[PDB]
Amino acid sequence: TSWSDRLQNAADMPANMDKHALKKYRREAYHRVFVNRSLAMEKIKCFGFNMDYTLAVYKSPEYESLGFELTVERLVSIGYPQELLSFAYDSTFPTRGLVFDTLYGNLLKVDAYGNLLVCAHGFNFIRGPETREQYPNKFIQRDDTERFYILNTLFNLPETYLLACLVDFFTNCPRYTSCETGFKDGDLFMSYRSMFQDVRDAVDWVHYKGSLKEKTVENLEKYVVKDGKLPLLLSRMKEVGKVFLATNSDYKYTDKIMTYLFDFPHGPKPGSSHRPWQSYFDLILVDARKPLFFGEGTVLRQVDTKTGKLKIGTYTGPLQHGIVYSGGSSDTICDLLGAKGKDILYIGDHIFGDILKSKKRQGWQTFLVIPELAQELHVWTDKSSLFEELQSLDIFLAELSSIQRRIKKVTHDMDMCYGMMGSLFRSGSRQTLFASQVMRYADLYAASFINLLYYPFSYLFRAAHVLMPHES
Amino acid sequence: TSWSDRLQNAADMPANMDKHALKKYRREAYHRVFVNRSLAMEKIKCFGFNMDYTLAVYKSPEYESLGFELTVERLVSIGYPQELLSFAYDSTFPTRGLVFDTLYGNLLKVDAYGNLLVCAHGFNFIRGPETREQYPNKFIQRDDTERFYILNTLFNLPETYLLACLVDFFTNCPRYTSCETGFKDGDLFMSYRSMFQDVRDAVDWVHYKGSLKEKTVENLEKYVVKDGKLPLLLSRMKEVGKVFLATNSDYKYTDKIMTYLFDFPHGPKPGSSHRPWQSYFDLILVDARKPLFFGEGTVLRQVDTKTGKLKIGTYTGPLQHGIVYSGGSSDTICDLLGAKGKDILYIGDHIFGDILKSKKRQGWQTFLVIPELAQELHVWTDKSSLFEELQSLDIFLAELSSIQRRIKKVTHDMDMCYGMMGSLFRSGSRQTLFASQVMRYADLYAASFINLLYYPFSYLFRAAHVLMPHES
Amino acid sequence: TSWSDRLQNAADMPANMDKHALKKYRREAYHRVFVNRSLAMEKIKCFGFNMDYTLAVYKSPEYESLGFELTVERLVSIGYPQELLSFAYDSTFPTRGLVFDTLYGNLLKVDAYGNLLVCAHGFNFIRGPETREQYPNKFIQRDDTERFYILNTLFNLPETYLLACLVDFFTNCPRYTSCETGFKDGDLFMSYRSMFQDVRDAVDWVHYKGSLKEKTVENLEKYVVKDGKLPLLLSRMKEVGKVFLATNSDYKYTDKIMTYLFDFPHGPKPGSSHRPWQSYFDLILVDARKPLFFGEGTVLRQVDTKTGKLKIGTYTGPLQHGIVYSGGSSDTICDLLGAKGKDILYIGDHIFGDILKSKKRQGWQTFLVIPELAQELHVWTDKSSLFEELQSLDIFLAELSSIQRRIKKVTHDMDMCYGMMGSLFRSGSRQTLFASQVMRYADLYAASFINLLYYPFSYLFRAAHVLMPHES
Amino acid sequence: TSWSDRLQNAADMPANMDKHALKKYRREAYHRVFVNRSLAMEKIKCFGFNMDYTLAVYKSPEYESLGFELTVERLVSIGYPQELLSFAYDSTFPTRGLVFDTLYGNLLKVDAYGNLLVCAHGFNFIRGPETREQYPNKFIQRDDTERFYILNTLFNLPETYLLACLVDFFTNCPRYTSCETGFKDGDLFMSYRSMFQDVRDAVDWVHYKGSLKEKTVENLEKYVVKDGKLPLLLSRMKEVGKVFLATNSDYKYTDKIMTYLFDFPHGPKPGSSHRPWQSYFDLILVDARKPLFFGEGTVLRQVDTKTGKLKIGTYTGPLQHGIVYSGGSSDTICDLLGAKGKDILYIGDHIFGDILKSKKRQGWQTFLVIPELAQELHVWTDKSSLFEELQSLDIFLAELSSIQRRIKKVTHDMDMCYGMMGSLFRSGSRQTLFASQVMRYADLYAASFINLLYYPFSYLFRAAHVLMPHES
Ligand SMILES: Nc1ncnc2c1ncn2[C@H]1C[C@H](O)[C@@H](COP(=O)(O)OP(=O)(O)OP(=O)(O)O)O1
Ligand SMILES: Nc1ncnc2c1ncn2[C@H]1C[C@H](O)[C@@H](COP(=O)(O)OP(=O)(O)OP(=O)(O)O)O1
Ligand SMILES: Nc1ncnc2c1ncn2[C@H]1C[C@H](O)[C@@H](COP(=O)(O)OP(=O)(O)OP(=O)(O)O)O1
Ligand SMILES: Nc1ncnc2c1ncn2[C@H]1C[C@H](O)[C@@H](COP(=O)(O)OP(=O)(O)OP(=O)(O)O)O1
Ligand SMILES: [Mg+2]
Ligand SMILES: [Mg+2]
Ligand SMILES: [Mg+2]
Ligand SMILES: [Mg+2]
Repeated sequence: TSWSDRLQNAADMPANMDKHALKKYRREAYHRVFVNRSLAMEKIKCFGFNMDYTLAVYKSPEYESLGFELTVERLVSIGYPQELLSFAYDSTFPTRGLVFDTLYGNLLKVDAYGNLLVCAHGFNFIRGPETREQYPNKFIQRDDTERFYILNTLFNLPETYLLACLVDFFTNCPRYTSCETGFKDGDLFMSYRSMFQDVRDAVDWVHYKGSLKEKTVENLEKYVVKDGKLPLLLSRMKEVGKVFLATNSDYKYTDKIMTYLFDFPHGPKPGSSHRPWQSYFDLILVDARKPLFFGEGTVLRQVDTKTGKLKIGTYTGPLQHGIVYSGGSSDTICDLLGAKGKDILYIGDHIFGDILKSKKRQGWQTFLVIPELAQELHVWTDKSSLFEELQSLDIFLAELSSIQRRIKKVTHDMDMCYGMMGSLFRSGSRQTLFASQVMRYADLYAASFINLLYYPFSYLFRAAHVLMPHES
Repeated sequence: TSWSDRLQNAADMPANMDKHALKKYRREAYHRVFVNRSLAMEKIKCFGFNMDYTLAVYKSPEYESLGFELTVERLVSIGYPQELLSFAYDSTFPTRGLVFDTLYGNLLKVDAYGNLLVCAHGFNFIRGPETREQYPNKFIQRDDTERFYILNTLFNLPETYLLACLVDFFTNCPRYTSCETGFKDGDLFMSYRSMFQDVRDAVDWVHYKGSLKEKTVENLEKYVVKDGKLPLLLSRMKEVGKVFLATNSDYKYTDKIMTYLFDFPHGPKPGSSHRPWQSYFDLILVDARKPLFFGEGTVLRQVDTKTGKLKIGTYTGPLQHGIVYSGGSSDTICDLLGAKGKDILYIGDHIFGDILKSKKRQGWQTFLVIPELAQELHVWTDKSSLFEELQSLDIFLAELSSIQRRIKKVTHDMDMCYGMMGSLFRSGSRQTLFASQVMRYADLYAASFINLLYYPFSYLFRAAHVLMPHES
Repeated sequence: TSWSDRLQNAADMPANMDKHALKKYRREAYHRVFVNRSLAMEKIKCFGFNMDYTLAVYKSPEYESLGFELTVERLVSIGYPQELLSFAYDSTFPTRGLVFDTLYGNLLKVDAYGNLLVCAHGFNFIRGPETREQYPNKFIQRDDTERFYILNTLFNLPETYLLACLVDFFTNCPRYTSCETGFKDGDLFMSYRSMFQDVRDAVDWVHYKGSLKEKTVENLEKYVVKDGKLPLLLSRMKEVGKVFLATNSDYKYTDKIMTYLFDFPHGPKPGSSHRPWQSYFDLILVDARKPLFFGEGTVLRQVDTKTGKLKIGTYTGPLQHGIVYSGGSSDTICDLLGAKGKDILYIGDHIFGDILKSKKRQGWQTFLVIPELAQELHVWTDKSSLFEELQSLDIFLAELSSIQRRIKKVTHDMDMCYGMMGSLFRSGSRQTLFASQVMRYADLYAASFINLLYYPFSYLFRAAHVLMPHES
Repeated sequence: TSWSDRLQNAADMPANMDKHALKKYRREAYHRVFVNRSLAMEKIKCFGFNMDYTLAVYKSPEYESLGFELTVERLVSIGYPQELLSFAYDSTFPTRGLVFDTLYGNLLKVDAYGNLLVCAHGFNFIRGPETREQYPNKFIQRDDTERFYILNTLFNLPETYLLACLVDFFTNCPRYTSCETGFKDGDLFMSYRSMFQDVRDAVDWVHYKGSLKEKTVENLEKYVVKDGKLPLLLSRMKEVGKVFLATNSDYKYTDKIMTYLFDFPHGPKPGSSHRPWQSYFDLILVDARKPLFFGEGTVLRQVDTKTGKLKIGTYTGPLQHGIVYSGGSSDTICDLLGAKGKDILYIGDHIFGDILKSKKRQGWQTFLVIPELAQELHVWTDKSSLFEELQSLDIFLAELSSIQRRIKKVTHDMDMCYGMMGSLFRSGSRQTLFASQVMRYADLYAASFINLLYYPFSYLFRAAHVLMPHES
């Protein structure tokens, strides 16, 4: 059972909009919206979306596996060894939000301070004492962006696994000699940095020049979660405010995917006339180039929706019915919709490019979709005895080293329930960078934005006020 | 009763080192060390200090008043109007950590997200509706460092007040015409940005070229808190680890101030031989240039301690007894003391330059001194009925607008107990940027670092583990 | 008769290597090497080449016309209007080295100081008085690289003409309104800057992603000058020094073009065995990325010459027989050939990327190929009575305004003999930027590098010493 | 006889303004204006000046010696060794325009291409073969501004000599060990780069914080050339155009120096009323900050001429009688005087900051003052047999190595007639960087701007037109 199996199972159920049923449903963690800061929904005047991994949630592990295969094939076609063709995607290895250290070729799971929680070199998980040669303070400067790359999105899952596959391969293939910063093959030296760059380039290439989009659109039922409740929720949002789309994808791809998401023999409700996906938006903007979108952005262009090409010139006109925009900036949305930032709830899956940036640069209110939560919540509840034991052990230890061996063991067994790289949100009792960023920048979060359907228009989402230690 | 009166009253008391007395003393909030993240003191191998406003806590409001007067005098001497000489420092106006908006000439108190909590134009406190012309989303991009200046340190208190004095003066003096971004005096236009720069330049000048240091050292009892417990605590630290000083000040000034701080007719304890201040440090580093110190730093130099001048050349030698360093980097400390970052507890008063930077760049453990806490804690406890009422009102309102007028009123009355700009840490129920940064980057904090004297060597400082909303 | 007709006519003649015949031949300006600074050929130890427009001189106007057509087709395919398909390349319009002003949409011919010599808006040549609204000092800041683009190479001839075609089109098409900085088409505004960028992007696209290379290689006799004397001269160079190729082109294309250039039923001389083109080089380097090549360059890679793909990794080995390099830096050449800069004669056609940069950054000796000289020399000699009249008029005027109308007229008639944009090297008595840069950075220059064949190994190229006015 | 002795001897002579006398006088090279590009004086509408070393020509070697002494004293006061006090300025060592190589501690005299003409390490002049270890291609990348510093102005003569003194001292003092990039003194390493920076800082300090200005103004007759013909020429300029001053110096110093320059018991002519120096200018601008002045510049300020302080605010008014400006940009001059660049003749002594920048950035016409020419012209004429022999030897050698030993010897004997670093303009037959820059950027040049007095208002300065080798 993947997290997308969980999402599609809930997608298959029609909405029971009876008030009491809705209240009952949203008690379950799976259908809940979680609250980091209080938010009065009555004050939201605009609902903003992105498409990829928010409206269009790609099925797992099929879509990751497709991306992986195509990226591998691209590396082989540019000269990587034939053995890469024996690799096969393994969904049990990667967790999202890991950091690739391009100097030493390690995948690192870190906390908000850059402290090391896990370190894997290829598939070798390096124990604490042995990480000290390379990380003498068990720490990285995680904003040293020339050295460290943060794998934030679900699109980064294939490369997360591939990086580990490649380090493992070169390490164990006697044609190469392993060095601290890369591999020697006679008079050729491949640094981990250059290897990483090749992987990144190949992933970009697969998406923008290769066959990934074409292979996705030829089998949308295999690759994309589909939910009759989507048009219902968007139609309801439009009854109380404005609705917009700001996507990094292009118009041709957006139109294919969105047409699929709205392809039912009805509109918002069974029995209602089907309506084109575009009719659900007051403003549609493609090629957004987030995160630059939230600063200077790019020139505002108009899409010719017949051809899918941009009209020539910068668009200087007003918001009009049927127009589709390309590029621009977050100021375009505000200006054209007559909104200030706090009037907007932006619904994103990219912790950096959607959530952190809209919050910090523009003061937008935020909703983070975290698809893996659909399955992490099941693990959390099913294995809760392990976390609770860990908690008791931490308490007992603090109440002034056999206990320390036990803490490592329980931490490991708990973490393995999630995958080889553990929970998205923690390793044992230590929170991840990703968890910290979710708490700090996402006002609301959930396994799916669909969970807003279970709360009324006027709902006041509440979080407890925070007190400093000296105020308690 | 200023916060420095509180600190000096506690300074005047000799240490009662009986175990039970120490435990009893540190129960009181005034003598407590507060904990944001757990910290095992047994693991600290080095104790690091800065001097200004940490070891040498300048008395208030005398020292602020001196800085203010000298800065005013410098502005007049470069051509500002004679009316400035009628200004007098008012300690009830400024709170630390405000942001000066150089575009519109406002002092702003903001939360961690850049939301406006207070906005004052000169001495006019601008109500919420009226801030909307200049701040349509009641928000600033607080990292837009070309526009906004964050007044982080106690050295910034005089300029905080002076900026407000100047805006008030020019606004109400009929020689000038008030414009959105500055003042017109015939064919001269003074922007708030250029005014701010003149103030900043004059404060720097007073410190580095003018008479502030000379006037301070000629009356140290008036200007600097002095505590017989200082040598005691430093001597105890040196029994269990290494002790270092990294100060932005120069050696001549450092030697004058430190000699004063250690000028008692005894050493660590009454009855013990007096020892020179330098004997309390394994490493002494001046001209540190924090925050650059925590990145590339500057060339390591050696001070000639006879002359107070730098020896010519970069110092390439080892740590030796009696040597004093100048410049260098945080790596100098680690290398020469044989320490890794987590072995170090750095004791600072500069939330940005000492605490945030050492934590984020180097993974040092941190202790933030907050001198104002010595008096804010008294207000917090004495006026607790007001905060508690505010809390109940927030609860009652949330449990689904006469109440909203009451929330504004109680928020205002509470805030005024601290000063015209409120508590360092909050406005009503909203936490400040400074509070957020204290919680995020300072592992420990207190009104004085002296409060470490009341905890044993082995102490385990404990903070509760943090859970995400979906983990609760 | 195009300049390439002249070059191919001389190419068709076999070499008569008799000493007296060679001396006689090199007296004619067409077969001469011209000298800006003295150069002792005996001191040259390495001869360096580029390929495009040096070894491989594309035929004119056929190749320009092909580039033009394909660029037009690309613009139409991305949404430019269908009328562009009626454009046809006109070799009589563009001269090389013009500056496009992206603010006002003008092609400018300037001197070394940025003084305006010609200004054309579309096909409207703007008289002096009328240029003053846009250029009040008849001057541009020609290093303001964000505004001005210098069209240095023969590859830039199609876009030179196309830019003028586009400004003319939009100006005269009543669908658009002409503004100072671009064109309005309803709610779309196309700046001259964005138009320019589209043209530049389309030219790049045609070369790197489109069909230009494929169409060139399918008819090499139509598109590329071929000369049996090439292998002869390169073989002679190799008898007295080392020979290298540093080309911005890729290996696959290089191999196709070079194989064509050496495809004769003989090697260096008639009667000799044919040898592969690679055998004529001690070092072959592709993907050079000049001008970056002459600074930091890029990582040194090795080409797999079977596949045409790069081997994975940086190449750390020595110079070996049969190896082909990719990327690297000018230091690669020096290190691997055991050369210092003054030992190298680099033979280039790019005044900036080959000549100025190798001279200024590395102190290489330089030879500039200027293919248009093959026809400009004919005009210069045939119309010499016009220049001589201009000279006499300048003299007579200086010897203290009917004469000034005559100077404009004669200047215009002279310039028109070269084309609508005049000589590469001057407008009337004023030298162009290009001329100045040739004199300043090219030690030697000629219509073809083949002209070195007519000078012996030991030749001392001589230029007169320069004296300052006060030294004369 | 120094160059300033020559200038003051000519200064002492009253002007004979008879037409025939003026024509006769300007035939002599000493009183001539030299012409790099033709310039019609009738077209000049504004005459612009700088003060230091143009209007105010400091006497030599007295002023250099003063600067040297004060700089030495400053270095000793910050910790340099006492032996520096034994140094004494030697005017026979430095020539202007040398390059200090901060890596290897050499003074270099280079041509326009960065080729080495002379290399001195301290006072050791390094022969050609021995320069090859450090400069393998006898070349530097002279725009590598982090490594190389170009000593352009007469203010740089003291530091030119001091740098050589210091390298010599440390090299020969057995307390220090000489290394490739600096000197070791036990555990202190002084790089040539840090030494250079100390010298540069000390020269700045002497000028802006120390006693140089005060010592100059207390003995102006010792330190500043004074000429009754100055007011005459400026008065004549004002009869036919506008006159402005743009100086990097401050108003207080400018007023002292200018008052001295105009302190005669007459105005322009004997018998005429004395007039204040300010009356000779339509526009007076101080604190110009050239070269930044010719780009963005700084905020335009107004000087209070009573106090010498800046009025507070940016000056937004028109040009008015008696106003004095500070900061601004070259656009300030043009706007306020109603001039375009080619209407302006700017008279400067700084080849980079006055001449190159005004020409290249703004298209101003230029006049370079070169005070040393007043004595170099005497050497040039007196030792002309040596240059002529060198010329004949170059000719004879070229007409196909005993001759090469003779060329080195004659080159050396010629160069020594100018000083140990040779002529400003050449070493033997090779022109210097400075010479090249004079020819390229200075339209006119002379030993003094006073030489304009000897040419009528309408004069047409003529230079021969330049032809390319293929045009001859
Ligand atoms: N999730 C992320 N992915 C990629 N880059 C990130 C991410 N979070 C932060 N950064 C980058 C942007 C900045 O260059 C740098 C500063 O990060 P840091 O200050 O440590 O984190 P933060 O949570 O305070 O966010 P911010 O970066 O916006 O300040 O790190
Ligand atoms: N207290 C402060 N004083 C001055 N500048 C600050 C302060 N805090 C942050 N900055 C600056 C440094 C960066 O340019 C920018 C980024 O800040 P921001 O990311 O919002 O805060 P933060 O608490 O995440 O710290 P950081 O700046 O280190 O990421 O703001
Ligand atoms: N032919 C050219 N093509 C493109 N850019 C040029 C060319 N010549 C010079 N530049 C650019 C590089 C620099 O940014 C800037 C400085 O030019 P400038 O100093 O005026 O010319 P130059 O002949 O002295 O060469 P250089 O640029 O190398 O100094 O202009
Ligand atoms: N006389 C000088 N003094 C200081 N810097 C100089 C001087 N001449 C040139 N430069 C600097 C400015 C640029 O960074 C760099 C480029 O110089 P270069 O192109 O070789 O000389 P140039 O005579 O063509 O002038 P420019 O620098 O303006 O292009 O060198
Ligand atoms: Mg997305
Ligand atoms: Mg401090
Ligand atoms: Mg080429
Ligand atoms: Mg000057």
